Amino acid sequence: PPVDCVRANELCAAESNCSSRYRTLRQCLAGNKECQAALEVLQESPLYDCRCKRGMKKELQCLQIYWSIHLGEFYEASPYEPVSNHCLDAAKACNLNDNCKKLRSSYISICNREISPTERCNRRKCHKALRQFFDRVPSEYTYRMLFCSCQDQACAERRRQTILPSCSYEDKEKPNCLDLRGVCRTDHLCRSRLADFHANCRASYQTVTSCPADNYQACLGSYAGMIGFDMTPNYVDSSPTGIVVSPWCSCRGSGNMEEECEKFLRDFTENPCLRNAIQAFGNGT
Amino acid sequence: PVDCVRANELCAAESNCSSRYRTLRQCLAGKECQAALEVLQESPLYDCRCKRGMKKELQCLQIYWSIHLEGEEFYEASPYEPVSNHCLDAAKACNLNDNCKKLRSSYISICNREISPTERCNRRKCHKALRQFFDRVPSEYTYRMLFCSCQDQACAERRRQTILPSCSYEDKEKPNCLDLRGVCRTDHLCRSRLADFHANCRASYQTVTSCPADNYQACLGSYAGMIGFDMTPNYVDSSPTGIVVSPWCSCRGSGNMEEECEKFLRDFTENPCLRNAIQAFGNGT
Amino acid sequence: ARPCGLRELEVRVSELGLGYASDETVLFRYCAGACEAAARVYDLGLRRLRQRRRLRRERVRAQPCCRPTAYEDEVSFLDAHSRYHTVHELSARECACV
Amino acid sequence: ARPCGLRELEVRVSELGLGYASDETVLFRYCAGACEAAARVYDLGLRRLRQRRRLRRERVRAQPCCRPTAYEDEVSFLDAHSRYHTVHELSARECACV
Repeated sequence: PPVDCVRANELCAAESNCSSRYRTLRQCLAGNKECQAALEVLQESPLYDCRCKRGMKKELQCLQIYWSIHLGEFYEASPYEPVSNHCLDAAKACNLNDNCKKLRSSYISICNREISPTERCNRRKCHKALRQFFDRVPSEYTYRMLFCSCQDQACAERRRQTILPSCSYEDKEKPNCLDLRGVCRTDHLCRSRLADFHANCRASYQTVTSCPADNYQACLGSYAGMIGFDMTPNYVDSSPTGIVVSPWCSCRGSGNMEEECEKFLRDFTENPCLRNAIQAFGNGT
Repeated sequence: PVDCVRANELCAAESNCSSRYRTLRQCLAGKECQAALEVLQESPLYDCRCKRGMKKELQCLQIYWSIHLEGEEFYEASPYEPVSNHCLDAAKACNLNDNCKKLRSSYISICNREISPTERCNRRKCHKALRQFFDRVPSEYTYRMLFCSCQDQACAERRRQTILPSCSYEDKEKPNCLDLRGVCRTDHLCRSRLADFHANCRASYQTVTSCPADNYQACLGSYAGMIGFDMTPNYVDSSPTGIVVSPWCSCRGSGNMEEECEKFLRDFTENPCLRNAIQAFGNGT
Repeated sequence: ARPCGLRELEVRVSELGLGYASDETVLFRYCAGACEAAARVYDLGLRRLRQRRRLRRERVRAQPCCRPTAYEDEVSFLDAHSRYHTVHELSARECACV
Repeated sequence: ARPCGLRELEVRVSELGLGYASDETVLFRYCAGACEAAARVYDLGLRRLRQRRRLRRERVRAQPCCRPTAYEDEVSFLDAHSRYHTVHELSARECACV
């Protein structure tokens, strides 16, 4: 079994030549003759082709290692890639399960707590608790809440409120999407979750579902994996069937890169893969 | 002045003394010994004494008797430093005081618990709890129970029962008083308590009370201080006024000691000092 | 008769009379049942003294009670006006007869 | 109204109805008084569900109880037939509202 990045780094750090070659490559990539020689040595090490896993121990460290030696732009490869009111029903199933009820209430109470009149909540703490809910409660509970189908506005508003968007999603400023992307790519976790969403929800013109390998589950997981970061996506409104999800951003102020900004945003707003995966989940496919 | 436990610490620290005391301890029991004894009998260790209810009382007494060895006196010197019915009333005062109530109940419950049809109680444990009562409850409570005055048999029977004699006093065999004395003198505590009783309760023909220095309190304390040992004394019966106390022994089988045995027993049974002290306590003046 | 212990009931939070206009459900746990242990000597004494009017005319409990020894940390729900609420110690977690 | 706590009473052991023929006295301590704390949401919930006949018609305590949290270890006495007795946990030692 190939080794993950945390372990590969232990092995490299224990031998002075590898460690020095690694330090050199890291320095080269944070920007010749030595750089090329450093790359060549590391290609024979287990750092080359090392990967990470969602819910692993030291996920962040793994990702820091992965990106420190990654050679690179619109779509980055994922570090995780190996080589009747239905929303009310969903909330009931969650509250009747001890683990779901606890972790649900925990993010609700953290995200709903006002810090001051100019601070709706502790956003960082809120995001962290949302990550805990999606990582530690099975998807049979969490996806049923996030992706439930709706026929009226009260159901759709309940769905829109799942992540408590007033704290976790909305902000005083709505940045430009490419600026937000920029901010997301400076954080190791967000960057990786974005790249994993790009890999699993990228629309295909070849498959019946428009999803890669017709794999709805992997797309839904990667979508949910972005909740709790800079690029947290949500239902933009409480329309029942006219579902639009997006990060908290717009293509205003794009200038020369309006085309690229819009292309970026469309992977959320106008993506037949994501659309179809969300709809199939709610319908019982 | 300095007690025997402290006197021994000061000896154990000094070169010549500690050496002589290690010699004496190895001799006991066990010319070079006679020399060690003499030096220690001329050191200040020979003047050390003990106190009732002190910390490490037994150690103190072991030290004292290791150097206070001409032999087999009738009266040994004390190692201790000199200083409706009324019985129901005394039980009430004791049960309304938290500390007395606790320590009373503690001996009663231990002394009253049958072990088997052949063992009335754990006598050792009973005795120990009786000592705790007399040592850790003030005499204002304990003496009022032990020395209360009576006018009828119900009062006298309650007084007789204070120490729960069925367990602590009575036994299948009634030994000869000199044999009992012999056994008592092999135990450091009993031996010392008996010597203290002899020093404070021995009748005098020179004083108005017949007690030494007319000191009723010192006699009563020393009397009560023998409860919980081999020589435990008690009211021999439930006569209201005709008070007679004795250890559990007789002068049968004395032979040529009938004179010595009877003299020993009279210090309890026919002692105007002890008689007067017990009667004056109960009278309240 | 079932002895003192934890019971479970599915309830609509709006049924509870606590001011929450919500159609959400919670698992409400509570303590119920008979305390079946032998009568304490304390209680027998206290019942006798009470009957004899030796007490100073006061509320006295001379019998054990089935009551929670611990409570649920928190439960949350969304109401009809799209407001979230968190309630602390709504349900029992453990029971005992005291 | 005095709140939940320890009360004291001198009693003759023969008044207690526990079979001890003795003129000794004991300090009998017990728990009495009102539990005055604000009502729990648990109890308010439970009271409503009980009124609404939702609790399976069982015995439920929907109010705190003033009861002992600890008992006296032992107390002893001698009876009229010259026999000693020791009683365990006859008095309360500490009280709480639960």
